[PDB]
Amino acid sequence: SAHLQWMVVRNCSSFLIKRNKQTYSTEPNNLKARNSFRYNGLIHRKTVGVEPAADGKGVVVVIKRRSGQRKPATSYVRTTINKNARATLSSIRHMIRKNKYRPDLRMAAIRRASAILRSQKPVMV
Amino acid sequence: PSRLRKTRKLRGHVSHGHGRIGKHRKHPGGRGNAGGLHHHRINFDKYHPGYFGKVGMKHYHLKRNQSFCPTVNLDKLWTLVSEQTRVNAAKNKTGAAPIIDVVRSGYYKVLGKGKLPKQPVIVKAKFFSRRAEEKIKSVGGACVLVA
Amino acid sequence: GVDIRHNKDRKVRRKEPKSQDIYLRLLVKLYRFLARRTNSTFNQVVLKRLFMSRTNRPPLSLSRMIRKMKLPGRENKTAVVVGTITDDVRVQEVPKLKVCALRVTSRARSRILRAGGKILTFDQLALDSPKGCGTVLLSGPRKGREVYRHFGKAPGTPHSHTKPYVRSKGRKFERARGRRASRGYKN
Amino acid sequence: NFAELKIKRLRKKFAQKMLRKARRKLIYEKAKHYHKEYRQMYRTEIRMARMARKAGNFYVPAEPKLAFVIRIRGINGVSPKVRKVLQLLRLRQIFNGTFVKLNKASINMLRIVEPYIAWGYPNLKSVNELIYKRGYGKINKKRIALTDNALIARSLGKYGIICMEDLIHEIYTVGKRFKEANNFLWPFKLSSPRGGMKKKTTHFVEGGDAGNREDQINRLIRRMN
Amino acid sequence: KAMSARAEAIKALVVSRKLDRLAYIAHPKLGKRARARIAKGLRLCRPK
Amino acid sequence: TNTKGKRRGTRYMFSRPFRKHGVVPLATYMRIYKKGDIVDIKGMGTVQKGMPHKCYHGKTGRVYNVTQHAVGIVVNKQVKGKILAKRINVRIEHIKHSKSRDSFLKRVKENDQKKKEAKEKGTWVQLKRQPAPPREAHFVRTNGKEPELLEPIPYEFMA
RNA sequence: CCGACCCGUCUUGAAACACGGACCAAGGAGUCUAACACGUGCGCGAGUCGGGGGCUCGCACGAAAGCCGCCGUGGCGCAAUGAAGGUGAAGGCCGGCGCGCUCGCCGGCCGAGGUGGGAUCCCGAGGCCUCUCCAGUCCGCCGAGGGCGCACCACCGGCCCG
Ligand SMILES: [Mg+2]
Ligand SMILES: [Mg+2]
Ligand SMILES: [Mg+2]
Ligand SMILES: [Mg+2]
Ligand SMILES: [Mg+2]
Ligand SMILES: [Mg+2]
Ligand SMILES: [Mg+2]
Ligand SMILES: [Mg+2]
Ligand SMILES: [Mg+2]
Ligand SMILES: [Mg+2]
Ligand SMILES: [Mg+2]
Ligand SMILES: [Mg+2]
Ligand SMILES: [Mg+2]
Ligand SMILES: [Mg+2]
Ligand SMILES: [Mg+2]
Ligand SMILES: [Mg+2]
Ligand SMILES: [Mg+2]
Ligand SMILES: [Mg+2]
Ligand SMILES: [Mg+2]
Ligand SMILES: [Mg+2]
Repeated sequence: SAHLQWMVVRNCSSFLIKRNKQTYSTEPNNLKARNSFRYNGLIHRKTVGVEPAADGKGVVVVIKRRSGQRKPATSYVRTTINKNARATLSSIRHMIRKNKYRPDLRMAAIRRASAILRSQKPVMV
Repeated sequence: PSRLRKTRKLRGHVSHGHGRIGKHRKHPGGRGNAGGLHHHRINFDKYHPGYFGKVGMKHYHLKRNQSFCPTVNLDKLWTLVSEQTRVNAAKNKTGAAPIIDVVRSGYYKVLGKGKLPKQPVIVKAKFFSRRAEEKIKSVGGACVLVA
Repeated sequence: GVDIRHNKDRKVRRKEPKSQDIYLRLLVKLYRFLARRTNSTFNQVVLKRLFMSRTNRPPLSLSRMIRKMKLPGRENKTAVVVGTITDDVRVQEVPKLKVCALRVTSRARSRILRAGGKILTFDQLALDSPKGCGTVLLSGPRKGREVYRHFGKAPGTPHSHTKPYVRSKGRKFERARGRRASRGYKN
Repeated sequence: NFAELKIKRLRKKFAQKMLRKARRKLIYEKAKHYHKEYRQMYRTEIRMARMARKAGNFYVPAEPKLAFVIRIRGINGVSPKVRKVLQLLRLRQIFNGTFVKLNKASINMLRIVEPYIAWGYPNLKSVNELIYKRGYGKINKKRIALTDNALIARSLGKYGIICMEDLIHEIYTVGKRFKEANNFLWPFKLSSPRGGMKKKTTHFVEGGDAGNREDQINRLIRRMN
Repeated sequence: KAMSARAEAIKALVVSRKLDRLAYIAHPKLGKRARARIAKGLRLCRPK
Repeated sequence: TNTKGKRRGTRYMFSRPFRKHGVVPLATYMRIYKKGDIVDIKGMGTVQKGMPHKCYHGKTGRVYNVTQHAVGIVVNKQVKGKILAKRINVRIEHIKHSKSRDSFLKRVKENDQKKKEAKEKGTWVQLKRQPAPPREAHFVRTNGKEPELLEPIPYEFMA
């Protein structure tokens, strides 16, 4: 279960980082990268994560499917969104709210999507 | 684990958990059970009555195997046989009481603590007690002896 | 300053299970929420007894539990014990028992199920009766440990029936002076 | 169904608002009656003495039954008997204040702590200033500032005390539930007396500050708080 | 025989005051219709 | 230093009152004692048998055992920092009924009847005994007589 | 400018006209074993434990780990008391008979007794409801009282051995 796995790895995981009175986790499907039961990307039956695309343009939204709860090769479905900012946020919001896929992660994923999208325009001096 | 002891927490403290005044000397008040009659008479008498002196007959070359006589109570009696053994005799219309050998199970004396289930049962033992023989005879069971 | 005495300010009581068992902590998490968000004091008694040590959660013999269940006015009630259920080989006719417990001996478990009983864990009991309705909250003998025989007054004092500490039992070990009038006294 | 449940909730809120209006009007009128009661006593005491002087006799006023006790000395070097009495009066700090109902038992208790206390007979105004400014209710073993009338109702409504004016009346005129009312009040933590004391180590009658000053406690209260 | 003897003995049968009124109105249960009556008198208006 | 004798320092304690020697009055032997009653240990020195110890002299205890010539009394004796209930076998000459308990039963019998009587005829009556209240206001007349002036007397050498 | 005696140590009392300390770097002091006792954690549970031995490619790890069960011998516990011969832990209720003689043989049930407290649980009079009333269905909440009483305490009983 989600909680049972959480109590195992709440303080014993390779992704866990503890430094300067802070706690962070680096699993690939973690929004905000903090170590918490809510934001853990590997112990839940359904998770969603936002990552930059392979090139320096667009984002990749990855979700966990309901059948592959034990088969990591086909556990996740990935897609790449490379439209304008306002439209891109709408799709992520719609895939969370309308799909009702972990609705608490709505604003967290959008903020992470906002950070990634703004990280791809040319840097200023 | 060294890291879990008072020594790691008593660094910097001059007396190290033994007092500036009385300190931790080598052996105050004697070594071992010293002065069990003179200055530790109170502690020995308070916590260990009967400590000093001889009582009874000393017996040379005591062999514990001669006195070896394991006991068993009546409440634990039916645990020696299988579960199938008791129910089969319980449901049987014929008065076929099963045979139980506590010597086979490893007991020599059958004590009479508890109460027996209402069914006859034959007990073979080297020894019995008066109440154990009483209770067994009450439920239709008989007592026999072995050597 | 004020005239108050600080030696009793910190109440010495358990707040969480000292054990690191995730399974125990998980059901503690469940009942901690249950105790906070309901009115039934049965949750709090169960919750605080989960914090207790093994010695404070003594095993419950099967014979003792059956005796309590057979008492009048307790029929069709779910027995609850926070600890280990222990089989007793001194009882034969096992009645149907709906019992919730933290741990049950396998031979105790097999006898109950063969007799038609029902076994539920504490999580299942929460789904059954969240308010603990229709439940009997039993416990094992807290003072049934051997250590309580030694506890009490000093053995040498008059009217003391406490077990002294001896490396062996025999006529040569702590029986002469102070135990019989033939040697000094008997007190 | 939205309008049906909305109407249900509007009926709930309106009735609750009307109930608060009923409660406020009762609080308003009870305070009004107390003000009538207060001025009745003030005029009666004068009128009773006035007719005595007309008759040529004397009118002894009733022995006052309410006293305010202020701890004046520190906590260093206190005999156990004195310390126990002070703790029974809930005066565990210097310049603490509490109200004591006066009788044979209480007076003898005050006699033991006479060097350590300064006590007198407060008037109406002194009680008003203490409760309104330094009033704290010991609610659920906690010192809560008496910022609303609802807090008193939650714990003293069973005794009929629901407003600050009710509390003042019970404190001033010793009522049936004075013990519950006064024990409900947290002990008053007064400041140091501005203008300085005369001498704390001697009785007031010998020019100091300890012991009993009958009506002069009102002078001390004004400087203290 | 003493319980029944006792039992038969048991069954051997067959101004305005404005401040007082205001407390009665302020009672959460006793004055429910009381404060309801004045509430409808504050909104509804009728001649005669 | 001090001797550990049983009767040390009881020269006045066990001494008879002045002009109270002689044969013991027989009312004490005619007293009847039950269990649970309260008695005061006097400890007269006329008869030396069954004498209570000096530490129990003047103390108050409750009887639990009765014999032909003595009673068993449970009494709270303070030792150092602890109080524990001692049992002492004391002959009846050294005890007497505690008048405090007898008056307490007198009040309770009065109190229960008062509750019974007042409830029957309707009224409410005070049961708890309040302490002495402050003295209420009262008038003091003069009857045409002035209060007498008092002047501190001048000092004179008494002797 | 204000306050500020040199630390460590023994002592009722140290800044002492008490002892040690010139300064600096490195080293330096409640450890391990055995036996107990208690508390805590874990597993099993009236049983528990293979630690000795044996069995598995002879061995980087692995001198580990795994397994034995007619390898549980054995240790500790499941019975105590007596010096020893030894002995050894079940009564409650209902019936006829001697004599229901303070009484023995049975019959039937039940299975560690009873008293007072005892968290908890159960029953529960009666109340809380809507725009309303007489008309009654479903469960929820508050609750005077009553009952079964965990562990534990105190006492009275009962049984075992000298
Ligand atoms: Mg220290
Ligand atoms: Mg010394
Ligand atoms: Mg000597
Ligand atoms: Mg402070
Ligand atoms: Mg302190
Ligand atoms: Mg001083
Ligand atoms: Mg000034
Ligand atoms: Mg002084
Ligand atoms: Mg020193
Ligand atoms: Mg020295
Ligand atoms: Mg000296
Ligand atoms: Mg000097
Ligand atoms: Mg020296
Ligand atoms: Mg030197
Ligand atoms: Mg170094
Ligand atoms: Mg191995
Ligand atoms: Mg063996
Ligand atoms: Mg051994
Ligand atoms: Mg009891
Ligand atoms: Mg007994």
